[PDB]
Amino acid sequence: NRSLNELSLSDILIAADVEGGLHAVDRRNGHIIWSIEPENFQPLIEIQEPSRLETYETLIIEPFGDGNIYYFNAHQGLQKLPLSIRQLVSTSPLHLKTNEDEKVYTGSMRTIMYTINMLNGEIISAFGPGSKNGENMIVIGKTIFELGIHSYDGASYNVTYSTWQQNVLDVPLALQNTFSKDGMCIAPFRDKSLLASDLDFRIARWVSPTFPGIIVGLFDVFNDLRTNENILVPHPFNPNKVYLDQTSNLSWFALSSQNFPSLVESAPISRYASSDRWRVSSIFEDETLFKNAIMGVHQIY
Amino acid sequence: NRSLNELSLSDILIAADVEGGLHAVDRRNGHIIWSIEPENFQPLIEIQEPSRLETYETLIIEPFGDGNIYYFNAHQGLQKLPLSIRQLVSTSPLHLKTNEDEKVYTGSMRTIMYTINMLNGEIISAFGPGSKNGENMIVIGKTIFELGIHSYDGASYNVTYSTWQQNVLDVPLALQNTFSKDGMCIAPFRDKSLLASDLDFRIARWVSPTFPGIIVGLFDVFNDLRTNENILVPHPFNPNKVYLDQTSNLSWFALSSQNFPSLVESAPISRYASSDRWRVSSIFEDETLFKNAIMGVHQIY
Amino acid sequence: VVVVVVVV
Repeated sequence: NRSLNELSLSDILIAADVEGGLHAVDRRNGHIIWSIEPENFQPLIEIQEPSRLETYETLIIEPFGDGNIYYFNAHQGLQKLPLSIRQLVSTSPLHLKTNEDEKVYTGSMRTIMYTINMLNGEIISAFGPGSKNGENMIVIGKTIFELGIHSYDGASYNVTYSTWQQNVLDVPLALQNTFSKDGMCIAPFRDKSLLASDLDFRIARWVSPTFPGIIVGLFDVFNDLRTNENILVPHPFNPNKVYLDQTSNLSWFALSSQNFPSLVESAPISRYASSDRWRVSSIFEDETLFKNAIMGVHQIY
Repeated sequence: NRSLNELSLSDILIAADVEGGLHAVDRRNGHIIWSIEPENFQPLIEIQEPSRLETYETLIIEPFGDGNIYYFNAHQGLQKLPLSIRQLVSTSPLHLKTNEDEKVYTGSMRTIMYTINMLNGEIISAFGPGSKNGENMIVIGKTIFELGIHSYDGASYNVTYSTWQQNVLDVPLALQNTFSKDGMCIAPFRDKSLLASDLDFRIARWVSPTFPGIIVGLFDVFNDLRTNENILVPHPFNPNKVYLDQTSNLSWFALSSQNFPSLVESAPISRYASSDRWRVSSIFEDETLFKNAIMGVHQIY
Repeated sequence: VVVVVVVV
């Protein structure tokens, strides 16, 4: 546990999907060893805004890391804000009386730990502001943000954005996992799948089956052969368009090419991006038309 | 609101007591213009530990700033841990398997904003993960931490620590409020009171009446005479023994002389610190004996 | 394992 150098790279890999389910996929073929349904945890992003159909705007966050914020309005397509969800929460409470209208940003961030049996996928015990219960198992953390923005005109937001993560002990290991110890090297790919390529010359080796939702979180698992622990570390990632889509609860989310180069390149150009017969107003009056319009890849400027 | 320089220093001053109430005291005499009961908010510190009477130890936090952590064991008196409650929460979830026993630290931190009518003290509207309701009023924030430590042997802690604060917008003004623009200069003093002294040659000018608990938070209120707003900023403080005492829900708290020089020095030497006929075991077997033993000032080394 | 890695 001091130098990632010593430690077996396990054949297990751990994936999180955008609907907030957790699966263990086998690093050698992309076989789905087991999944856990997201009733067991929390939705990864759930944005609750004042209304897409009256105003032609929607709030959108990239469900990754700090949870970066983006925004789309039918008048000027998709924009990236210089704000992060963690970062906003970390600067509450903020009251701003623009001069004109005033907002109030009140935050909330929780921490939780689960220990899960690898072999199987059963949650052995769950800790923290969550539900405190009591071999070859693994312990995984998950931070959960929740920004509430309270505008007095009434234009009332309420995003909640959760995100998995290693035990903050092991995080110095993560700076050592600079490229897969393995030759392999796996990423989210098209149609809710993982694709694994070789490192040398970027060539597809395996494709996984489908996951209930797009895979947005990825973990290598190492073995301390002395202490016999299952320490887990994020899978590294290889060296300005973003791809939009929505979760099942209908919240919009982004995947930047910075973070999801591999997916965003295999992704179709969004209709809105392509033809103005899709940027006309009638379109954003209807939910289904809207969805169809902006889903896919745009290119922020 | 850009340079503290321009802005009336109001005559109102705002005090927080260690029971979690709020009062507006009149800067000119220490008159208690209005108090709000802590039912309305939250207890500032509420430590919940495994048991002071079996083990001769107790967890103690300084309800101030980051909420610093101290700790007292009948075997080695009072100690200062190199840890802060903010700081702890901010490094969850941490799982640690010492080698021997393992703990897991799960956190939680929330933000809230209240707007309160100064004239009166009535809460006009409350915002954030708290209770979202809807002239010469003032808006005040309050962050609330909650660290939960879960040791598997069973030695289960559970502190929660809250703490008022200005709008994170106004915080640069605080660096400017280096010393009272007023000649005045007021501090928490003996017997749940405020003592105001002159700045030139530190001499007592007024003493306030009693507050329901010792006063541990203190705000200056300025007036933007253009916009006519009530912006509030912390009251500065003048240029190794700590004082211990307990809240009404029986949680132990510390006041360092860094933060509370004025009080600590006007405070009686704790019995335990003075005579060992107070450091004998029989003493820590009894709640009331224990209390009476360590209450007052000690001197960490 | 001589694992080589994408150029700089």
